[PDB]
Amino acid sequence: AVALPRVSGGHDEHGHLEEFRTDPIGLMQRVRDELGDVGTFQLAGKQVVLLSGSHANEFFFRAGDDDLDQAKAYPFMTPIFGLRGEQMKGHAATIEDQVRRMIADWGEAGEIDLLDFFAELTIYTSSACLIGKKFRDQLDGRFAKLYHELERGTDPLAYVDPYLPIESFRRRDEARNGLVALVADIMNGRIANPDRDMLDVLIAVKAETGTPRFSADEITGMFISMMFAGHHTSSGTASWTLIELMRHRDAYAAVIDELDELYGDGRSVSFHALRQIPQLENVLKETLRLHPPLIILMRVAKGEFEVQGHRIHEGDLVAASPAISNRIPEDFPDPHDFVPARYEQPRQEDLLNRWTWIPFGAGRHRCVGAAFAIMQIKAIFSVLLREYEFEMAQPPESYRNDHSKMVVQLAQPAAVRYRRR
Ligand code: HEM
Ligand SMILES: CC[C@@H](C(=O)Nc1ccncc1)c1ccccc1
Repeated sequence: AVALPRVSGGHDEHGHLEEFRTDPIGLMQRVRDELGDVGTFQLAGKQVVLLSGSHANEFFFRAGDDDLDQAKAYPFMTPIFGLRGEQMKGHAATIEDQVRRMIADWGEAGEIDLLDFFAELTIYTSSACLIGKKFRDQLDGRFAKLYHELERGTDPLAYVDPYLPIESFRRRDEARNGLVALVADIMNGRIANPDRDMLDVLIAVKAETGTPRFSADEITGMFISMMFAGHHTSSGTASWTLIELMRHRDAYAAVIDELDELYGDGRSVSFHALRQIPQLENVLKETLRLHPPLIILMRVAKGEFEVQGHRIHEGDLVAASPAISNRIPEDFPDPHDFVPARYEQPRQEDLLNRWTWIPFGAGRHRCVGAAFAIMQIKAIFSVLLREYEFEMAQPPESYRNDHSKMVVQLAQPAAVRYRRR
């Protein structure tokens, strides 16, 4: 019957899959450039209906699980798995502590790799806040390294089959087994050498036979799941926030002055990370607009819908793209330029473009972790920027993301040098 508009190219074995695995943003932009607000590309044996623009995005984000389901939209997660405002102050204090612990051995000056640093830091902030400080204290660099391998195991080939015999998938499975072993060791460690946390709660549950209900494997899967949403997103966002501050010294200087003035009231990071830090918040908003951690959002249609005359049927993959929508020229003047001022009271481009400023989604599925993520950035930089001065150790334009996996991560090198203030 009727065929939806299809983007050019995709003449490879799996259609546009190979291009999606190399330059997904370019592919999605070409879909919009050639077809408009509703266009398709072929992801192996699956047609993806890519929606963009306010009108189409509104349909996407206002749709409940009854119309567009996310349940089976991400097959790459199956092998991997196998927030209260009142607690926010406590989490801010926890994050401050974790950052100070991470930079405790920095000394007077040195060099760091952003991916390595923030990936490890966010493993500690996430585990400490979500599972418990007790659990985080039993973790070290090994956990972060293994967790990284899990994220690297999200090749788009998962849309063909999540268990293909490729190196990244093999490393993904090996990494998960390694995490189970680490968790099993922690459990055994508590038996021999007794504030209780989530792990203690799970260990205490008994089966209908008196035996422990949960195995190290089941517990590990729960913990992986609890930490996955916020890890790669917060890690990447922290890295890009620092990169953009260094790329734009005027913003860097403004944030520094602001931080010094604000903390002059003598209140802690747990107080200030939950309150306005204007310049930093606008730099963060702009960083998220330009470098949204999730470049594409997927759904599986559960019924028949029509968007601008185009028909969507049950079973069809439907997607929205923060990467593309966040840069629509009509909605964001000079979309490729770093302009924190676009979020100040006069313009408020994030609030005005309810359906296209979507680094945190919109509508019914709006990010429930956004408040936590924003607080975390404020807490992290409140510490880092007041303690140290940062400079780029490589050309500004050489910092870039690796888009070869569904989980976007910073490519290396991403070297930065620091010196005590
Ligand atoms: C900078 C960090 C983060 C970014 C950029 C981000 C982005 C997003 C986006 C784009 C959506 C919409 C997804 C969709 O419509 O398919 C979303 C939803 C959501 N996020 Fe995040 N997120 C971040 C951190 C977190 C954290 C820390 C948590 C965990 C506490 C989290 C939990 C969720 C949940 C549960 C939803 C769905 C809410 C619902 O369906 O009602 N996010 N996030
Ligand atoms: C579970 C991983 C999944 C996701 O929903 N992540 C997610 C992260 C933060 N907040 C909400 C969802 C995803 C989707 C596309 C690309 C990479 C990973």
